[PDB]
Amino acid sequence: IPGYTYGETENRAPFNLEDLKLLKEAVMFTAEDEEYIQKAGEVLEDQVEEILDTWWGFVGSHPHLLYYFTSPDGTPNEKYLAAVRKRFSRWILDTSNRSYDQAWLDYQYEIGLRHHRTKKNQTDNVESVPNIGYRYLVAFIYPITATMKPFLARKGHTPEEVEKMYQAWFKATTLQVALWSYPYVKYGDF
Amino acid sequence: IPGYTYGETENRAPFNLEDLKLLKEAVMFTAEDEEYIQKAGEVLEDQVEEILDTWWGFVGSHPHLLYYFTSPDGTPNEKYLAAVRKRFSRWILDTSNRSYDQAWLDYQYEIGLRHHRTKKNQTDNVESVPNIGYRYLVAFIYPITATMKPFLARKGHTPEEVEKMYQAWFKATTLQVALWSYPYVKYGDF
Ligand code: HEM
Ligand code: HEM
Repeated sequence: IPGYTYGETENRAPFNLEDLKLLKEAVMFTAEDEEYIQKAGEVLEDQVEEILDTWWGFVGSHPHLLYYFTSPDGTPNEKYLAAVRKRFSRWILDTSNRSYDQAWLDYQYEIGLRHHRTKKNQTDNVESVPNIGYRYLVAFIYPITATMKPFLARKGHTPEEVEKMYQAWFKATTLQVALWSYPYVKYGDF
Repeated sequence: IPGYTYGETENRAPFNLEDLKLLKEAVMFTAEDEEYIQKAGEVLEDQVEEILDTWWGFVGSHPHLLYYFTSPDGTPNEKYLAAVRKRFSRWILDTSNRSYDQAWLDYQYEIGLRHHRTKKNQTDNVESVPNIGYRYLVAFIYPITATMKPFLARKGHTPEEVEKMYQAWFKATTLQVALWSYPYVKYGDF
């Protein structure tokens, strides 16, 4: 999966493992979500594609958001989308799967720098808009959560377990955006 | 309510009313939440204090978060807390109440600058830590949402209406943090 370089980013993350523990805490994330994030894997596992299709009907629907995949000529760069949709999809599983260790942190850095201007458009060697305004990375916490939910309601679990999955998911999407802001914030204020 | 200066901040917000409309959109916020945020008012209205008590048992519980109300001598500045807890509480209603107009935006700026170093500790003329790391303002989206919820389940409404209230609430807490990041982000990346 091209550009997907979890493990080998190898520039080193400006946040550490105490930083994470304390952010887990800000976000109410325990070991009790640890289990229940994993269980959302074996659930959302086989539906990834149908998920992407509901995702991309949100993005594709909104010109000022589709904006962010566009070539200078103001059309969607179709190469830029097929590529991301591969890595984004590996996100979903990674999230449910990787233990949140040093490696993990270094990609949470990576993935944030890719949204930023620092590394945007460089993974897929494409020419598009130079920065995604952080304001939207915060906003997508809502639609990355809400819309995952109907899909947790599926693989035949007890609605309580669905809640616990939902919530974990909400907690980890937030955690992630939270970290992503690193390259965005004025040095010293993160 | 001292320092509470909604309406008269009177420095002018670097985001506008198109910016808001488009962020509403990123956050799935429609006129259908408009109603249902209001209805959460007449619900959460009488329980504000019991809410603050569940809030402050989260904050009070966590030294690295209580951190942010502390005097230099590393104790909680009790004046700094009683004061904020008044304005924070006016937040809850404001949120349910104010139409999201120009005025509103200018306080969403205000309230973000107060978290920042730009205006932190100046409202209540107190001496405490100079900046709250943005990373935590993103993290508190989770606990500002989740924990509001049991309180929506109260004033005797049909669980569907409770969901619609919850969700609206989740959407508006996010919207707000999203904007708050303005003074935090490197000029040009918001
Ligand atoms: C919580 C919010 C978001 C999440 C969880 C998320 C998740 C992801 C992931 C996992 C990737 C692939 C990164 C990689 O594997 O290398 C990605 C890429 C991308 N997403 Fe996001 N994303 C979010 C916000 C946004 C927003 C708000 C937009 C605006 C349209 C956006 C547009 C893009 C773009 C342009 C890329 C490719 C960046 C590049 O490498 O040039 N994303 N996202
Ligand atoms: C979604 C997250 C948050 C929300 C919704 C929120 C809401 C509020 C509101 C409404 C106020 C009063 C502002 C005013 O009326 O002037 C306030 C003040 C304050 N909160 Fe937050 N807040 C959040 C994050 C945080 C975090 C993560 C901390 C860390 C402990 C924190 C600590 C404080 C402090 C120190 C003040 C007073 C700032 C000053 O004027 O010096 N807040 N918050």
